[PDB]
Amino acid sequence: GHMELFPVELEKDEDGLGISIIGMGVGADAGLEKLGIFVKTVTEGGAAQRDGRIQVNDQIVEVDGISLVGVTQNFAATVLRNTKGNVRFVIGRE
Repeated sequence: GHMELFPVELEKDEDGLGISIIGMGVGADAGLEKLGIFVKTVTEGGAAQRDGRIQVNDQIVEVDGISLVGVTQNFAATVLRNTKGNVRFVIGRE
């Protein structure tokens, strides 16, 4: 396939996302080996799993324009915490 870097402007609740990430440096094998921040969990539905474009098996490339390409789970969890209702998840996946 092709790695689609896609923007997802999610319209979440006033709480936020209620999602979780996982920091696991991806041994991409290709040589690039990008950020290993995958989505760990998502809220039971909210508007995220009820949105449909975003998944719990995806990988956070850039949220809110913060470009967390190569960060730890601390950084990433912070980003997905700092978010509000309207979030621009620029996730990229094949």
